Amino acid sequence: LMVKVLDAVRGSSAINVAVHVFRLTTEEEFVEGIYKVEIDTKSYWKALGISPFHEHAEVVFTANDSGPRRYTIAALLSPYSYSTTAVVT
Amino acid sequence: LMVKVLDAVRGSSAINVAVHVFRLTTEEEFVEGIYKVEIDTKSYWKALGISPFHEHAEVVFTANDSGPRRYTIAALLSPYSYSTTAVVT
Amino acid sequence: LMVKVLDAVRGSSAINVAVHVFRLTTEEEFVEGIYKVEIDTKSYWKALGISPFHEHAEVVFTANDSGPRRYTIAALLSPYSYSTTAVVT
Amino acid sequence: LMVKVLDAVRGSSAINVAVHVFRLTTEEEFVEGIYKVEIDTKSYWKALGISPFHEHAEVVFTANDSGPRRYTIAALLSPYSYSTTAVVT
Amino acid sequence: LMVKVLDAVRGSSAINVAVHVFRLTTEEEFVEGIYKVEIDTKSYWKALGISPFHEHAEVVFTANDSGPRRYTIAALLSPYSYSTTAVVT
Repeated sequence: LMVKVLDAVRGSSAINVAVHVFRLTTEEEFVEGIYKVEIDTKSYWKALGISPFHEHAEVVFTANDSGPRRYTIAALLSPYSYSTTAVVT
Repeated sequence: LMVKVLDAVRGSSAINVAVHVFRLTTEEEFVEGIYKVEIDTKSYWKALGISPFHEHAEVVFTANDSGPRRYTIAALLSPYSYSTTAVVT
Repeated sequence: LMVKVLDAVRGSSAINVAVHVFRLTTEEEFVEGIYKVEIDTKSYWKALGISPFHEHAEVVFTANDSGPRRYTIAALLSPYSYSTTAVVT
Repeated sequence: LMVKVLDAVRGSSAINVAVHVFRLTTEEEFVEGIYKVEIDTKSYWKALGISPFHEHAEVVFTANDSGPRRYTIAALLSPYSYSTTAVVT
Repeated sequence: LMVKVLDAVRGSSAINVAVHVFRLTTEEEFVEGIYKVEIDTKSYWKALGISPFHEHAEVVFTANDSGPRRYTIAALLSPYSYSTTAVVT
C-alpha cells in the first residue's frame, strides 16, 4: 500500500492535510482528535462513583452561567496565503 | 491498493483534504474526529454509577443558561488564497 | 507501506500537516490530540470516589460565572505567508 | 515503512508539521498533546477520595468568576513569513 | 523504519516541527506535552485523601477571582522570518 498525499504543487497554495493509517468506563486503542480545539465546554454530572447518594440524602443543584463574555478569534485552524487579516472593532 | 489523493495542481488553490485507511460503556478500535471543534457543548446527567439514588432520596434539579454571550469567529477550519478577511463591527 | 506526505512545493506556501501511523476509569494505548488548545473549559462534578455521600448528607451547590472577559486572539493555529495581520480596536 | 514528510521546498514557506509513529483512575502508554496550550481552564470537583462525606456532613459551595480580564494574544502557535504583525489598541 | 522529516529547504523559511517515536491515581510511561505553555490555570478541589470529611464536618467555600489583569503577549510559540513585530498601545 502506497499513500500519495500531495506532490507537485507549484505556486501560491495554502493547504491543511492530515493522514493516519491503522491496520465502569473502559476504552482501548483509540484516538480522539488530531487537530482539536474547544471553547467553553462544560460537563456537570457524569461518571459518579459506585452507589452515589447511598442512603438518605437530599441536595440542591444550582448553576449560574450569566456573564458578559466576548470571544474575538480570527483565522483559527485556517491557513492563508497572500492575504490581509484584521479585526477592527 | 494505491491512494492517488492530489497531484499536479498548478496555481492559486486552497485545499482541505483528509484521508485515513483501515483494513457499562465499552468502546474499542475507533476514531471520533480527525478535525474536530465544538463551541459551548453541555451534558448534564449521563453515565451515573451502578444503582444511583440507592435508597430513599429526593433532589431538586435547576440549571440556568441565561447570559449575554458573543461568539465572533471568522474563517474557522477554512483556508483562503488571495483574499481579504475582516470583522468590522 | 510508504507515506508520501509532501514533496516538490515550489513557492509561497503555508501548510499545516500532521501524520501518525499505528499498526472505575481505565484507558490504555491512546492519544487525545496532537495539536490541542482549549479556552475556558470547566468540569464540575465527575468521577467522585466510591460511595459518595455515604450516609445522611445534604449540600448546597452554587457556581457563579458572571464577569466581563475579553478574548482577543488572532492567527491561532494558522500559518500565514505574505500577509498583514493586525488587531486594531 | 518509510515516512516521507517534507522535502524539496524552495522558497518563502511557513510550515507547521508534527509526526509521531507508534506500532480509581489508571492510564498507561498514552500521550495527551504534542503542542498544547490552554488559557483559563478550571476544574472544581473531580476525583475525590474513597467515601467522600463519610458521615453526616453538609457544605455550602460558592465560586465567583467575576472580574475584568483582557487576553491580548497574536500569532499563537502560527508561524509567519514575509509578514507584518502588530497589536495597536 | 526511516523518518524523513525535513531536507532541502532553500530560502526564507520559518518552521516548527516536533517528532517523537515510541514502539488512587497511577500513570505510567506517558508524556503530557513537548511544547507546553499555560496562562492562569486553576484547580480547586481534586484528589483529596482517603475519607475526606471523615466525621461531622461543615465548611464554607468562597473563592474570588475579581481583578484587573492584562496579558500582553505577541509571537508566542510562533517563529518569524523577514518580519516586523510590535505592540504599540
